[PDB]
Amino acid sequence: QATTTRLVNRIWGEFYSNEIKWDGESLGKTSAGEPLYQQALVGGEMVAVGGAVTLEVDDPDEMPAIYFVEYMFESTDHCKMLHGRFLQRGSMTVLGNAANERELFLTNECMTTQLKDIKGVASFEIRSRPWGHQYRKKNITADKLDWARALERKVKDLPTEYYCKSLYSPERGGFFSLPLSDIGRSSGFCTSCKIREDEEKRSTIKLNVSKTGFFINGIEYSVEDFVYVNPDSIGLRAYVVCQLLEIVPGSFDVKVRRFYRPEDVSAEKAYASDIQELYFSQDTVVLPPGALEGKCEVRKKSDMPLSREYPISDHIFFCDLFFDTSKGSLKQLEIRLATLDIFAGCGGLSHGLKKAGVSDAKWAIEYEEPAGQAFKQNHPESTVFVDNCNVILRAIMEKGGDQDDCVSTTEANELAAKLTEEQKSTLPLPGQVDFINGGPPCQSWSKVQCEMILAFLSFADYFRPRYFLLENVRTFVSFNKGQTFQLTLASLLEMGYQVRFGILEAGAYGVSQSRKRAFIWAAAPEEVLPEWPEPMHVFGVPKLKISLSQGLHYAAVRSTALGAPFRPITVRDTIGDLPSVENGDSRTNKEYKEVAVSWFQKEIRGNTIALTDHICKAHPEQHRILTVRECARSQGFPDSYEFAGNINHKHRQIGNAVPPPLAFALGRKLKEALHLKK
Ligand SMILES: Nc1ncnc2c1ncn2[C@@H]1O[C@H](CSCC[C@H](N)C(=O)O)[C@@H](O)[C@H]1O
Ligand SMILES: [Zn+2]
Repeated sequence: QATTTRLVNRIWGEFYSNEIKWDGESLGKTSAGEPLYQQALVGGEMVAVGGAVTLEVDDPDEMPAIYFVEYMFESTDHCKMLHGRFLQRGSMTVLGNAANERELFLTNECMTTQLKDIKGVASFEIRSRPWGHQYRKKNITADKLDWARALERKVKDLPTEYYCKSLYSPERGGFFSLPLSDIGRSSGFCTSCKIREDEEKRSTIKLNVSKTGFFINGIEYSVEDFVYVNPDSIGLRAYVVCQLLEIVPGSFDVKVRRFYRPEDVSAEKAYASDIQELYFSQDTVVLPPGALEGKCEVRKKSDMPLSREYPISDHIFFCDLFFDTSKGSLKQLEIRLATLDIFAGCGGLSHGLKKAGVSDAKWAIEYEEPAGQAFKQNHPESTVFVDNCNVILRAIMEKGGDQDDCVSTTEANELAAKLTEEQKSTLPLPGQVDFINGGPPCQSWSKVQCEMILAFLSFADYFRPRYFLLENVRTFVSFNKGQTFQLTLASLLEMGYQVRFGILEAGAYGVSQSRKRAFIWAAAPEEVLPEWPEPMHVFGVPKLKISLSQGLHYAAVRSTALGAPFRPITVRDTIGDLPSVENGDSRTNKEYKEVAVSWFQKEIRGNTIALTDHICKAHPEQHRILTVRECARSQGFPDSYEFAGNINHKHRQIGNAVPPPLAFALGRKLKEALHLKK
């Protein structure tokens, strides 16, 4: 019941069916003076820079490993050394059983060994297909050829042939573009080895002889600077902000001053105060240099960026007053991309992306009328298509003259035949979309090929956008024993993408409700993959762990339970300002009763004066359930947002949306990635 292209259907169905010498002269010498060579002959086989060799290791049942050579040289001992980077097999990576048999992945670990211990030379090549939708058809033809010859080698029992496409980084959990310009140089300077030695050099305390500054965790810590200190170190809260006063005689300790946050005095004091408020103190304490977690900046109330964004992304505080703990009271002293939001919903994600300045929703797809109406009301310029995705994809396939490249049922064709001329003419075309985002719903192969999934994959395959965003609930990496996640990664890699995945928590970005969302980024090989945003608010949630292969694990972002630069947001900061109502109220347009007091209410009330959607069905103090506007505030929806349909449709839109601050942070990261362009 799902219209999918040939490639995705084929992949999913295939998965679900079940004497030593040198050559030439030396080219130069290494740093130590050892002459390096280029070509060698051993046992009738030829070894050259850029090839792949096999080594001998224990467990003879496992077939020998593959090493991509980097450089070979001759030492004064008169031996023959060769240095090679490991080529990880696809079956041992996160993909698992769904990985390609002939696929290898580059790694960052390299080792040197004697040449006499190699088993032999294996064929190896690197493929760099041009990127674009127009070449797409041609590509599959080549793939068909790749299906034949190798199969012939299976019949003739010839040795297999491998290839490499992308570099695997389990520490970042991503497949990235091969650094071609920094590989295969044959100069004795391995980039991975230099990176590893630089990393090993760091993470060690540097005892600077100058009594002005030092180095910690690869950062420079100077005198008269503001630092963060873990409250547990000081004999859930935020980072204790201090000022580095002096260093006294793993050999020096730091004596620092102190600042007191408004939440320390009383809850009510912070309930009516800013988020960058601090109090001076005369308390000085001595700590080891390993208790510092970052750098802050405390400024005056005379020069500010005047960009009061939400959520806050820069570490900056201010303090113009004094304090005294003894008394107990404080005293005075060109890049926007056209996008298509499949499964648009109420439009929260699209609103956040557009607010971030990287997206403008020129198209959308919706299943239910009220959600499409809400999207149209909030996004007037978005051409919302209120219909099922199968018929819409079939229509664009027919318009593009590729009706033979889609597995569509009769119902999809007959429903697509009823579209008018205007609807057909307003459809997009390949080459006009540079961004595709949306989260498909989630819920022997014949019963799984009708799932709402693979529709997004077919859309991405047909359009081939520059960037690709996918999102689901936190259990997307555990559905069907994780098979669907592996298959999605395999399909995205087969298309020729750089992909990455990560679990994010919405409770550490300015939202009072905890929510875990799994995101997958994909990009073209010529573009830079965006980085994950950094949390700034504390929340009682452990590290976000994704189960990889070989027992390894990867975390998208650092934990925030230990501390964060900003205090958490509670319930009173969200719904403590709206006027009270009675049970079963059914009035839409009201007026505000009280002025904004808390920081969150001040930020979210904006300039509007007309309260809307304060409707509840038939709360710690009132004997009634939360209203629609209360839920919208709890999810970070600004009051200016508009809805549609009845109350049940509004609640369903609320419960299936994405917090706008999270989308804003992701869009800011994407904007940074776009600006950081080669
Ligand atoms: N076949 C289909 N085509 C389009 N939308 C569909 C669909 N099946 C379900 N939907 C809708 O897709 C939504 C799933 S949740 C998606 C929310 C959206 N990403 C947002 O940011 O708000 C629901 O509104 C659901 O009704
Ligand atoms: Zn090296």
